[PDB]
Amino acid sequence: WQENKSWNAHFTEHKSQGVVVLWNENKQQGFTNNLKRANQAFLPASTFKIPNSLIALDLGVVKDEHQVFKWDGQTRDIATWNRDHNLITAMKYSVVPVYQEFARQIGEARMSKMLHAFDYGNEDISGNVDSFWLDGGIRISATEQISFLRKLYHNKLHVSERSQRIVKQAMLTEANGDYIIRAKTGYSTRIEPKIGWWVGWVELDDNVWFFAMNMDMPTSDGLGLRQAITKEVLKQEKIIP
Amino acid sequence: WQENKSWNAHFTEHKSQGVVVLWNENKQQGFTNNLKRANQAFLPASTFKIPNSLIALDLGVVKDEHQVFKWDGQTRDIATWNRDHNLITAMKYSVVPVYQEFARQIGEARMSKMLHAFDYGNEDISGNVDSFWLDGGIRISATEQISFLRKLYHNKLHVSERSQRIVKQAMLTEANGDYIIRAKTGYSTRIEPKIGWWVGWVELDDNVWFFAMNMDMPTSDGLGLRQAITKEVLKQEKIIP
Ligand SMILES: *C(=O)N1C[C@H](NOS(=O)(=O)O)CC[C@H]1C(=O)NO[C@H]1CCNC1
Ligand SMILES: *C(=O)N1C[C@H](NOS(=O)(=O)O)CC[C@H]1C(=O)NO[C@H]1CCNC1
Ligand SMILES: [Cl-]
Ligand SMILES: [Co+2]
Ligand SMILES: [Co+2]
Ligand SMILES: [Co+2]
Ligand SMILES: [Co+2]
Ligand SMILES: [Co+2]
Repeated sequence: WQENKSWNAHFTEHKSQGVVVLWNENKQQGFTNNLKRANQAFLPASTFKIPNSLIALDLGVVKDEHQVFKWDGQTRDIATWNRDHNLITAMKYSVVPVYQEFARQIGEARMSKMLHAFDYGNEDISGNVDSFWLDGGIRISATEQISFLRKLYHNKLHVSERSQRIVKQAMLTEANGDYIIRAKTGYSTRIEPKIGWWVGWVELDDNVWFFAMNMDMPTSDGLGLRQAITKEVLKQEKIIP
Repeated sequence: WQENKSWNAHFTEHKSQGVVVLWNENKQQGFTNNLKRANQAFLPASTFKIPNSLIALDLGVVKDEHQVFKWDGQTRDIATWNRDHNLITAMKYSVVPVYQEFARQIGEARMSKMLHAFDYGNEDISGNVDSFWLDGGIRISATEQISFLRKLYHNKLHVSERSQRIVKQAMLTEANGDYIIRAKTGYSTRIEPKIGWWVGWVELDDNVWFFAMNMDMPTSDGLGLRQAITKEVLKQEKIIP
């Protein structure tokens, strides 16, 4: 992991603090504005929807990306959560209660064994079965998210090829004639420090660039900056126009 | 299929003639500006890359979307063809010689069986094994394109589920927070009348709209009108913003 402090310009500019980590798959070389924070492990929060999805599909808790998970009737503070969802929309709107129920169905023994198979962060599921990635013992760094995502990208995780392809579909965030981004956002707020994440990758015609970023996120006002700052860095490195 | 001739203004203002066909999946209802032309069958040209891809994957002629098809060294008139490709970039840049190599390896017997299984247009593969879809006997209408694409969407074609998912990934054209388009363009130029195609679908949170369009295309300077006219229709119908 090579250090490039000049990306801090983009954080300073927006009165923010964080790290971006990039990984050039073809050259097998990684870059970050801050080596220490790149390796600092945090609660994954909604970024956990990646592994949680893989596990739920592999075990048949989720049958496919069209199966409907009916709203439980409880109205919650994000409006999009109060309605029926499938896997695609549950990821898009980051619908926690839908993933809490997958987690209960998975159960702590299958969950722990899967997270060891995935080498996922510290591999510790201490806490409630349905919230450990929000306020429990699990921790992962920006560099460990990249390691994990690379395996997903190559269908190398110990779940079916099919589960992996479905999750990569459900990760689709943006695409045009220049690139494809598959990614997941997250916002850790239950346990200090409040931080925002975006992890995933950019597919080009002849390379892929993995990314993982996190940043201080005192309130939800600055969440747009997860993507905006990442993209500023991608632009600076000529990955996207 | 209900006729909506008001879409004609979008062809007219572009000095063009053609058909857009739309199918609302939830409601099981179709719409077109021109019922006759909707049903008129033409050579599929490069839109044939959809079934051809499925067949190549299902038979193992293509191992996966990463397999590299090396440039054969012959300089062709579309510059993006004169380089190595994989399935994703062969579709994106519509690299005919790569697909002609597939057709040759598939062979006429399996090709014909497959197209019968797909109910692909007139199911007639008469002509050269390596170009029947460009100057042979196969013909398919816009509405037949929709029928085929609905199967692919639901994984109901007689090829593996894996093949269908890989082809739907390769069709990815555009994605954002409003919609995902999976589609394939074509331009039939070898046999009159010269026509351009765009076929695929738009995925929304809660519905999918299939589309197939073709239009007269005397020269390559009107090619961007395939997408432009289609999108003006989609926007008039409030399917996309
Ligand atoms: C994930 O980290 N979640 C769920 C939502 N994810 O959105 S995000 O991917 O854009 O970051 C929102 C943040 C976080 C979460 O759980 N927030 O808490 C909920 C509980 C009530 N307030 C919202
Ligand atoms: C498909 O119909 N093809 C291949 C290319 N497709 O691009 S497009 O999908 O945007 O329509 C180009 C058009 C067409 C084709 O075969 N054209 O002819 C070839 C031979 C010489 N000119 C290129
Ligand atoms: Cl996809
Ligand atoms: Co900047
Ligand atoms: Co371990
Ligand atoms: Co340990
Ligand atoms: Co352990
Ligand atoms: Co289905």
